[PDB]
Amino acid sequence: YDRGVNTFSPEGRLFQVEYAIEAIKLGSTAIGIQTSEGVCLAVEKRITSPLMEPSSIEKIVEIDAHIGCAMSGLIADAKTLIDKARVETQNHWFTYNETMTVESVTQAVSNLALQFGEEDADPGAMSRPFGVALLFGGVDEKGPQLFHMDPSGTFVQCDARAIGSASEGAQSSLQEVYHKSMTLKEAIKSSLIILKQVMEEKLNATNIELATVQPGQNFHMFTKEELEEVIKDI
Amino acid sequence: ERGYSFSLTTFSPSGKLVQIEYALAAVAGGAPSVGIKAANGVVLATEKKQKSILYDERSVHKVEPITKHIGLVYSGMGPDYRVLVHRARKLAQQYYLVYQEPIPTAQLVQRVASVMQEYTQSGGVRPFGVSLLICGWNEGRPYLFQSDPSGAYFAWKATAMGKNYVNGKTFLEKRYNEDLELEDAIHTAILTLKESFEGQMTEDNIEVGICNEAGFRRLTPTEVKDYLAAIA
Amino acid sequence: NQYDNDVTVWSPQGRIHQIEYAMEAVKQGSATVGLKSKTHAVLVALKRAQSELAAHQKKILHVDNHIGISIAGLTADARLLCNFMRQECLDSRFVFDRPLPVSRLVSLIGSKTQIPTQRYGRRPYGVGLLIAGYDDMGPHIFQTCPSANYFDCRAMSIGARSQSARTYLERHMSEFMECNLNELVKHGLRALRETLPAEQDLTTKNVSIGIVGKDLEFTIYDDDDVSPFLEGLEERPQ
Amino acid sequence: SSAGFDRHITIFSPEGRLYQVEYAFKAINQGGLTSVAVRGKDCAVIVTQKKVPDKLLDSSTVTHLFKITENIGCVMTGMTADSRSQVQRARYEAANWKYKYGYEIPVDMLCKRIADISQVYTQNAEMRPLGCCMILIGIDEEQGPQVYKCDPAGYYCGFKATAAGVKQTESTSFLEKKVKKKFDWTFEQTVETAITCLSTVLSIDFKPSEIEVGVVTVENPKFRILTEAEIDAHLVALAE
Amino acid sequence: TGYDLSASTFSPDGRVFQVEYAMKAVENSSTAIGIRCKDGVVFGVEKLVLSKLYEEGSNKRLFNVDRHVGMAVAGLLADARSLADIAREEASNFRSNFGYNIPLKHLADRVAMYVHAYTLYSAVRPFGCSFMLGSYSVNDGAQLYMIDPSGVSYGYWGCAIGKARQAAKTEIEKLQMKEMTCRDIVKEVAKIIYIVHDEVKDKAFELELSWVGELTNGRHEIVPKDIREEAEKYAKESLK
Amino acid sequence: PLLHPERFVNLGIEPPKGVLLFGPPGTGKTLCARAVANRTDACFIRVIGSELVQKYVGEGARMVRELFEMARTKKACLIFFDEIDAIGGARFDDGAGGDNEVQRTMLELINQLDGFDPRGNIKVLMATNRPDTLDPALMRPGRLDRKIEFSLPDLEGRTHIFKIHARSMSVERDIRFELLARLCPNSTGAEI
Amino acid sequence: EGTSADREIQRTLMELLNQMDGFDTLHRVKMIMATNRPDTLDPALLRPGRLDRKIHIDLPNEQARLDILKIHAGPITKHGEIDYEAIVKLSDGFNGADLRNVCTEAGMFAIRADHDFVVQEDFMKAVRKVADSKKLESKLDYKPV
Amino acid sequence: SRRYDSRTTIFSPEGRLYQVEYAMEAIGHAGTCLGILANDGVLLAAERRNIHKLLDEVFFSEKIYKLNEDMACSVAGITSDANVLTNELRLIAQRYLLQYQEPIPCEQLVTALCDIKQAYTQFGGKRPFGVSLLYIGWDKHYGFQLYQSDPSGNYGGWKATCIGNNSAAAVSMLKQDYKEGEMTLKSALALAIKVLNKTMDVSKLSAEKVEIATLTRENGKTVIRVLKQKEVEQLIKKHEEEEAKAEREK
Amino acid sequence: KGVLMYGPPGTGKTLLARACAAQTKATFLKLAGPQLVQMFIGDGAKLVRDAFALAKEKAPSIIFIDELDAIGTKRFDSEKAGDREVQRTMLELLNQLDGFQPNTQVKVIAATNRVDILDPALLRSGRLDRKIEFPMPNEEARARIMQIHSRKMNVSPDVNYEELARCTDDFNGAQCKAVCVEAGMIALRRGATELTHEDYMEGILEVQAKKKANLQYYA
Ligand SMILES: Nc1ncnc2c1ncn2[C@@H]1O[C@H](COP(=O)(O)OP(=O)(O)OP(=O)(O)O)[C@@H](O)[C@H]1O
Ligand SMILES: [Mg+2]
Ligand SMILES: [Mg+2]
Repeated sequence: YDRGVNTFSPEGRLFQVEYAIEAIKLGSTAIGIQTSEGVCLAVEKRITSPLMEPSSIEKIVEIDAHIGCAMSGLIADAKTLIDKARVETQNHWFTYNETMTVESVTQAVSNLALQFGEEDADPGAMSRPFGVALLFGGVDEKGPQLFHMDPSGTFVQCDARAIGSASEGAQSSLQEVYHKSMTLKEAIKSSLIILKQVMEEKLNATNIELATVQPGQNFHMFTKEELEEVIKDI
Repeated sequence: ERGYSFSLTTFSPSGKLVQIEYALAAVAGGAPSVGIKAANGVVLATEKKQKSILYDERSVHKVEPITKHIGLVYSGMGPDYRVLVHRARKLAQQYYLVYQEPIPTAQLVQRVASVMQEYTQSGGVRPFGVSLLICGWNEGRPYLFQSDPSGAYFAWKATAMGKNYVNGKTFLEKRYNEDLELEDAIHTAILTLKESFEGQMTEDNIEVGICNEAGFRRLTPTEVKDYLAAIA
Repeated sequence: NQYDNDVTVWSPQGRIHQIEYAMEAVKQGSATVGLKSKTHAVLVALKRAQSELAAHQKKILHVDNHIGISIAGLTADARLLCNFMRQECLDSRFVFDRPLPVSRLVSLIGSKTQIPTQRYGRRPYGVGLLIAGYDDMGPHIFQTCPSANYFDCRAMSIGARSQSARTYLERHMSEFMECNLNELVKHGLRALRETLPAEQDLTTKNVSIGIVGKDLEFTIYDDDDVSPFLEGLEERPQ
Repeated sequence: SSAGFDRHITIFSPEGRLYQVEYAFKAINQGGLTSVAVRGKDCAVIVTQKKVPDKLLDSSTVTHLFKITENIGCVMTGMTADSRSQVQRARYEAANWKYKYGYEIPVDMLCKRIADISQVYTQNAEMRPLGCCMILIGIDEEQGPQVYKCDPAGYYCGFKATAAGVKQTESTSFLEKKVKKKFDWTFEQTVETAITCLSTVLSIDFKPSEIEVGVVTVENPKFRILTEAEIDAHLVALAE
Repeated sequence: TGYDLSASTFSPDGRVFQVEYAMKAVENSSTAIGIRCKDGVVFGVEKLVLSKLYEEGSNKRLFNVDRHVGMAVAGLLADARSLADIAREEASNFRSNFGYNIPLKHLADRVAMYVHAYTLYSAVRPFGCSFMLGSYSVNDGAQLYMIDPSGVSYGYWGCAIGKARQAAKTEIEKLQMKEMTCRDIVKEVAKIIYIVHDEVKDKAFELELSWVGELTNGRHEIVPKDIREEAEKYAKESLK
Repeated sequence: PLLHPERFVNLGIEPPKGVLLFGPPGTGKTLCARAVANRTDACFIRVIGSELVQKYVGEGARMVRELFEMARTKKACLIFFDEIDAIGGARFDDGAGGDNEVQRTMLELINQLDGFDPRGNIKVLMATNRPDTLDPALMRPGRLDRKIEFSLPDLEGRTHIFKIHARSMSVERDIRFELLARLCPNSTGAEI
Repeated sequence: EGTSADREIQRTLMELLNQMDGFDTLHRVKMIMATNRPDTLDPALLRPGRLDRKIHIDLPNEQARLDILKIHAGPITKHGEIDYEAIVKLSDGFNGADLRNVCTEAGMFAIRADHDFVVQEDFMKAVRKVADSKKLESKLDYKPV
Repeated sequence: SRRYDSRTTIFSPEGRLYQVEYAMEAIGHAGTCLGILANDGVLLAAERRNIHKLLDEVFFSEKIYKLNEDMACSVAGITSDANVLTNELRLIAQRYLLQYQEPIPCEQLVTALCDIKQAYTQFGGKRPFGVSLLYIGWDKHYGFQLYQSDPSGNYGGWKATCIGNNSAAAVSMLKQDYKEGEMTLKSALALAIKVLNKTMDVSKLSAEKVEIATLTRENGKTVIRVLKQKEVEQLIKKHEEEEAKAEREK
Repeated sequence: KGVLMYGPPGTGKTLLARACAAQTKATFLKLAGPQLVQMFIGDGAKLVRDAFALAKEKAPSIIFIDELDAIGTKRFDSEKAGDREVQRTMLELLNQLDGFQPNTQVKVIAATNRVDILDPALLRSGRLDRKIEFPMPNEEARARIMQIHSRKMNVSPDVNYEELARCTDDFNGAQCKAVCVEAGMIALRRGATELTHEDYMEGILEVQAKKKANLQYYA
């Protein structure tokens, strides 16, 4: 009743990877939208007790001056991927003296997702693939770009994505409210409406966090001062 | 290549090591042996039996000299004996290189026991299947010791091992004392080996070793025949 | 069934099962076709996307100016093998200063992928590479498999629901010996359209094309400049 | 009688036994051939049978006798590949001894080194203990002829008359009956007894093309293989 | 059960089961024969065409080991290619070390030892290819050897491997190959392969022939096209 | 086919006979069988696998024989076999003969379904829990034409089960079950 | 602890074991018994005094295989030279009951192709047609103890 | 290869890990040892097990081992692992002295050995050490000290403790009768004699069946003495006569 | 003297028995192994010898034993408890064939799908004489099987059986039959009047019965 970490299924599947894929249905939901004006990212927090400090937990963390990342699923093991992306971008800047594209970062970090092994290697990662789902937003030479990564190591460019426990319902609602001539304000309003619609607890200015990035300025994170303005006029 | 790197000897729910018990059970089925010391030297007696007349009885030996004043006999598995003999020889050599003196008996016993114990905790291996008797004569007082597949050891006055060892110990209980000589020790050793011996005991079925303050040596078949006669 | 959990175990019929399951895995990808004429080699691929708001997955990769590949399977191992190919070709260009012939490269890939199918606790690579190249002897088409067993073929198609395309290619084999690129590509597209249901065919967003020629570098066409090639196709008969 | 993985690897069974080694002893009998070795007053003889079931096979390369050294000869039984590997190891070890110590290697030391090498396989739980046997013959100064035997369990010994193979028991019984008479041994007598032992155990009355004979003696210690003609000479001299 | 999962477990009756499974994997290969003449050897392989898409000359099963040595394989192609590569590297190493072309009696032995090394441990699996080595030298004549996955190599006057090995060797034995020069042997090899593998089993196939001997001054190569054309033209006459 | 045995005859198709239902515990196999038994109009002969174990030698085969005889007495009607995995796994005899008589019972059951004029107008229906231990000779089509699989409900199944099981109680007017469905990813109907 | 309906046999055996070497003695009655594998016979029945001699009947030496081939081959209308020694050399470990089969298969090969005589080639086909079918029979030899 | 493994490192569903538990069940049998201190000097008492009629009685010590100039320790359980552990900590003490030129405090040595002992219960896949043992010593930091180890890895200071098979009864009797800061090295011996009398089934307390070691302080010596068999007998008979007198009082 | 036929399940063994019984004139007895296992001691051997005695009287009769592996299980040695009644009926069967007095008038056929089980003394050359073995159908046979069992159904002229046979390898005969009834019902669901190529293509996926997972992220 014991099988190895790498073992193919009768139908063409890998066992560990399929389990990791289905194990991200336990995390918080997160929504990302891309528009020619800029990129918008939003996520919930899921506070458990009144004794929480809502400022301690965070999901959106910036990779660089123009690249931000949102994580879902488990959180303990995403730190290594984040640190790898940071170091790799800094190394490319040091060697070539420029800023590297979003797609290059995504494909450079996805190479590491499937190196788990049990024999003929150094300790590395013993078994588990990583169990996180990541959304990358940035503004490179060809405009604003959004990418979505997958625990199997597959990355693809999307236009509107929602990942987490409430993925399918949010995606179904999101398919019918999007067009290619949006502004940033209406994108933010739609994301807020969806999160209010699916979230369990009542929405306020401390249950969620949001970030936007534009070609003009760098990665900017909203605070509890301008966050209630976009809420009161919902 | 590579090994396995996980212990094959583990603890049972009742707090016992099974493999050591099975090794002792295998030891209990070996050829019998006896060992005595009395105030002047030590005597080691063992019984050997070829299956048929085709085997050459002078080609191999049971009693083996580690150095000029240490002797060793075994009971249990055959092939495992040579590995231990060779390791003991090596250890005596390193000791003599470092200290420029013949090794004391107790140190050699401790080192051999340490090796035998270490061999039951490492990975992908099984313990040895023999029990040893070691004899020596240093600084006047003779010494006798017995090892164990688990690595423990004891010091004895008289000891019987192999088949029917309980009967040998009981017999030695009512006979042995603390004041005899090597010749009487030989007589009682042959007498107690005759308890489970064959029908007719010849001068070649038995190996006898003697240690006094003159050195270890193996008795030639002639005087073994002389001792077998005029007794029993 | 205990004869199914390792690549070291031999079945009573002398058939290892992990290799068979990898061959099963490679059939889940999208279909792809490849063929060669007198002086050109052409391969065509059909893309796929999950939702209507996601870009289609990329299937054709650029290995070198005279060698191109098409993948089918899972993307991680495909990228690893593609990187190895890049490295080997560059090393050959550096040392002997000449392009590496296709046959030697395929032999190197075959020797590399065979190693994991014999050790303990190692899995094979799940990919379906089709290799198209041009060399001193002319065009070349090659096909590999997870079992480390390459084939030399003059026309092939693999992926999910590839059988009908193979039938069409087989019954139209001779006509490939004379025609030029203009209708060679049309033949490839006709073969590829056969492996779809009767609702949707080709809309310029799901089809990619790659050409290598005697005097033409390896070139990729996708979604904008495919319209010149896509026009001129008769409707699917009903 | 068994509990756990004692039937699959080399660890002690509850009674104190281990089966992964005594399975090799019956793996020996898979070849279906028998070999005999006899030692005389000043010579040693090795005899065996050979079977060529097909005409297409080249009969010149089916020998089981091997020249380990210009003075030491051997015969093998059991699986062929394992025997070839053991031959290779023995050749290398003898050459190394000659290189290191500057004089020829005794036969007993060689047998002991081989047995010590073989004993490891029945100690660790990741190898298989090589089901093939071993018989060596040689000449030693101040000792005369010597005949030694080695087995897969690591038990080597020195004999006066040996048989290895399918018919081991009754051949040893016949040899014991012959040797209890304590008669003088010369070259012709030793060869005749060795041949007749196999002849009466198998009851064949064979031809000079179905056996192989090797001999060593104190007149030219080189190990030599008898040619078919002189083999036929002994065969006809045996039948009065 | 469970005695047939590793390559390091003797069955209770005393034999290894994984190697037997490799054998059964070999017995489904197509066919390959090879016979030696007065002054060389001739190989012959029948190759099945699975579908019309493949090109002629694909996946040759007649490999060229060294400048005067040739190989013919049967089994799983990947393992066969690996064995060919290791033999080629070993031969080059020998030529570099000593200084002349390696004889067959040494190359065949080394490859056999390397193959046998993969049947003891539980961390690797046995190979699955059976192959033939052939050569000709002016100072040693013609040489032919056959090696099986269990690790056994013998010398032959003529041999066959594949599905209908015994059926092929039946008509092989009828020939008096000991006499004629291998210029007329090509016709009889073509005849002997066209008299097997009924057209009911498969529709079409093709013939691959090799050549080595004094006729080529030691080089090993494929036969000229016209000669093969004449050979198959002659062999078609078995329809009578 | 029993309700309208005229379309198939005109079209020349002979319908399948057997069917198997497998999946993890607490999924809906036995309940689906109960629904079928309620709807039908022919026989419905229920058999539990563990009833075929007997004290003496050569007994279970007999009961199988009389079972199919009584089945043939009627015109056309159904057999239900529950918990098959207790009646036969595979033939593996080794060492001392063990689990041998049950294998004879399994062989008689196999024989009654195929070979020398099969049962004719009798349809069987078996459902199991762990189908990895079933014997290959039994799973051959012609005895088990269909292999319906019951998997854990995805998302709509959970809301639908909640609606079915909570539509007969006094509850507040504004509770939303979709959130409850989202809160239990992999679960069966029994837990709901 | 065998089942009831399996102690009745063990009474029948006690009758048998008591009729021979019981309290009262046989005269001029002799007993012959045959068995396929004497591993399993009750140790009281193999005692010297009930079964006194044990006669091993064994697979044939090549000379016996020639003898048996000459027995069973005779009546066939065979034609031309025949060399039995090749057959005897190929058939190894055959039972007596297989050589009869070789002789039947040889004629079966000639009923096809409308002949009414047999030639040596037929024997050489049939030998191998039989010899490879023995692969699926177990190879154990059992011996009393 | 993963079929023959035993997995001697993983957890269990109930939270605990089995191998250390089984080792603690193994330490239950095989011997009895106890230690007590209240003033100048600390005493260890051990129950000899090998009491056959044929023993040569060498090495001047059965179960008491010397680890430094002012460190002694007993042991219970498998004896071979005891030899390993004692040899292992000896050079730990010596290397500390080599580096600092100062006698090593007891606490640091105990912690170092416990770290080595615990290393085997988290990674490596090897059978753990089935040995538990005591420590007695003196140093300028805290005077006299007694400590106890554990195959699991943890430890702790103590004032009076027992480890052998009947440790429960010994502990109960110890906590019933003890006084803090008054017991000189005259009453502690009597207390140990009475406790051993209660625990062991054999009465009359044969002097050859027990072993006593005491540690006392001198100006600069810190002498360790193993009192001979010529002084145990009168101690035992004094205990017997005073017990008989006390019982006769009632 | 007699014929055995063996091989993987689902190949045409019992179909041949039915065919032979349908063509010949002789008396045909049909039997199955498990039917001989009887509760009272000695009751089974009586049935065996009574069946041979009946066939002997009907001069040219032939007798067919199915499921032979229910009787032929290898004998063994045991000291606590074991199986014996079935062994003892087997020793009667092994004696109506061959045995002390030769019977030359009745023909015996027997069938099984596993042979590694059977007692060697039953496989002997004198009893079961020709041991035919049945292989799984190669590519060209599957076309013929499918083309037989669809003989009576109404099917359009655009079906390409040498495509269908080519993407269904590692099927046996029974599954190649079942494809045809699946392809019938698939067409019946849509009310269509005759079968068409896609109905066969879907029937393939019905009879494959592979478990489901999306695996859409591949390629
Ligand atoms: N799809 C469903 N719709 C309604 N109720 C369901 C459904 N699935 C399960 N249930 C409920 O859950 C329970 C399922 O028990 P059921 O007897 O159907 O299981 P089973 O498949 O026979 O299980 P097992 O094999 O473990 O015995 C019942 O209480 C049933 O009402
Ligand atoms: Mg149920
Ligand atoms: Mg049938």
